[PDB]
Amino acid sequence: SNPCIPFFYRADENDEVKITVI
Amino acid sequence: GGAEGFHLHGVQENSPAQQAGLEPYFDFIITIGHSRLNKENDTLKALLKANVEKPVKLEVFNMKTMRVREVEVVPSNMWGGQGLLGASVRFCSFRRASEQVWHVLDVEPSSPAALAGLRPYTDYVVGSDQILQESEDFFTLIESHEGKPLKLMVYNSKSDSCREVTVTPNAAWGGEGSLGCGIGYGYLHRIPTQPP
Repeated sequence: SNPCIPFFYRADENDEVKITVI
Repeated sequence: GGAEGFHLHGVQENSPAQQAGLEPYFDFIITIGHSRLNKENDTLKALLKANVEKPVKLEVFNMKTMRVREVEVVPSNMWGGQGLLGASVRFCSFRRASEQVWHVLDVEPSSPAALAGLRPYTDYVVGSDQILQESEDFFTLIESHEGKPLKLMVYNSKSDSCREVTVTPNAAWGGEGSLGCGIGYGYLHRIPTQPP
């Protein structure tokens, strides 16, 4: 499965989009 | 503090976040107690843990109302899912965030858009499983998926709910464009702001 990414999200310094569970 | 905060990507069922009405996509957590969350550090996690099983005040900015509200949450180890709030977040800016949606206008019958179930004037495309590189936009994606399925998140203003939509752009579908719907971008083409 692969996550829905809002269009305003931008990749990180590693071309990753990490989402955190809190 | 400023325009940055923790965007609410998702919330788990039966979580403290869900219990408190934190809304995926539309909410950004911007403060906990007196602490303004304007830097990507451990403060939010650290304070939820130091207050576990106790009520904690969050301030939360919502795009659909465009207002900051206060929300009480009770972080907990006891509710059976992952995390103390049961929420998925990403440090982000809410300053221009609501600008990055694309409004479905008229939809032609038999078009790619129609086959996908895009709904005229009430659908807003808000995301994808594809990550936009800087200076890319929704049209970038349509253009690079000729004959390929593209998975989109879509918010509907009439049902007030989000759903997943798959569209296969097709320049040879017979009519104009590769979608066969109009798309709006700009001031009158964002998610309607709700009085609530």
